[PDB]
Amino acid sequence: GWVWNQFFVVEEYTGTEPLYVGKIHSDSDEGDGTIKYTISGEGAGTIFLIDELTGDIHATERLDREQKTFYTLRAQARDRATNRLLEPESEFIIKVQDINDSEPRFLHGPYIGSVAELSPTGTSVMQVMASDADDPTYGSSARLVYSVLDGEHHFTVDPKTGVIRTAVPDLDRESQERYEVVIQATDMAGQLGGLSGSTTVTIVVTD
Amino acid sequence: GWVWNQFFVVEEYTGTEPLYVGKIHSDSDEGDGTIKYTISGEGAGTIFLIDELTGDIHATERLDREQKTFYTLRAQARDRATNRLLEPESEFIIKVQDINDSEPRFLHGPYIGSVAELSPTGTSVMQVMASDADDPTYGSSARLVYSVLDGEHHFTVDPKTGVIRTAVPDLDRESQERYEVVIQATDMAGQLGGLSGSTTVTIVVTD
Ligand SMILES: [Ca+2]
Ligand SMILES: [Ca+2]
Ligand SMILES: [Ca+2]
Ligand SMILES: [Ca+2]
Ligand SMILES: [Ca+2]
Ligand SMILES: [Ca+2]
Repeated sequence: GWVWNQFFVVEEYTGTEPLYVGKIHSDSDEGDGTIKYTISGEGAGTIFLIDELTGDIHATERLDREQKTFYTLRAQARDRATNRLLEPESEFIIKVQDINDSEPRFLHGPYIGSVAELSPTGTSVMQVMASDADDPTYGSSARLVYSVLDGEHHFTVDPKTGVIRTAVPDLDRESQERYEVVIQATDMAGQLGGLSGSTTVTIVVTD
Repeated sequence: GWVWNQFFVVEEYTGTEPLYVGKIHSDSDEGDGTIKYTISGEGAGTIFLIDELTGDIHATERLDREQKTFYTLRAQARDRATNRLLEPESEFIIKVQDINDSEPRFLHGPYIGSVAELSPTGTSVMQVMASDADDPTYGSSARLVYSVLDGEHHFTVDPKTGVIRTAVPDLDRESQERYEVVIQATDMAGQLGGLSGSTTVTIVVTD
């Protein structure tokens, strides 16, 4: 069947006034105040507070999807005069939504490789893989694009794979044996506003 | 029973990235892509757009609660190869939540009242009622507070009922027969950041 028992909440909420999660409600509620809505479970009475009359739920402190992706709660509908149930206690999930708040990070450094001297232009040297803690299944918050600096005219980098390639063929080891190239990974598919990380890759020329 | 088939969307959203409304989903979804989620009804395919792969719904334009408070839609789950649905098309509502973006306005103004000369201090003259197009059932966005301007020491106004009253007992008609008093209604229960409107009330001293 269709899945409806859910609420969505943005993570890392910036406002002062509590964030509105939603509203649990019973189709028996005629709108007179005889029903008492109460919640329980993860974050109940701490993170999420409910208005026992209206059913409105609010988040009182910010949420982090990289820490916890969903909260499982239960909802009860009491009679305000007798505190007895008018609806079965029902599980409902609060899904916290991803935002691009995780920068790309090169976690496997120091990155060092080697390539033979006088190699052809386009020779695969090594590969670097940055990581992004955001949600890859929703939006480009974790879709990365690798690049070099504009003032780097010895090597290039594939944009989406991050494999380093030589940009010049006349690399004689005697003139200069060691190069330090910086690589940049940017999320949001490289569009402006995308977060970025960087690493220093040392590449050394062999015979 | 519990009402769950709903999504909540804040009105007057100004940002660039489309707003996330929610996600329709079938527990029959094995997560392989053989499912085609589609939307119909109010705002379907124009205001609200859906991702057929995941089911995520987005709002493509700013919403206005004072224009429309909720949108009634239908959700379908088709098979990607046969276009025969595996769940009955289910109605679901997108309720747009209120923000304090409507100023108080005196719509039955500007009218006129009377008070007998030499009346005691605190004599009820008349009542003024401002209106607020925001949601009165949620927040103080429509809870108003009436007030006078600084340096108005002839009449007062109750902050909650808005009934004007004499502030002085020495109202001699011969000395001054007519007063133009300004009344101001402010929402958010008067707290800073509350919107305001005003009207000019002519009060006249009688015998
Ligand atoms: Ca986070
Ligand atoms: Ca990111
Ligand atoms: Ca994130
Ligand atoms: Ca509006
Ligand atoms: Ca208002
Ligand atoms: Ca409003």
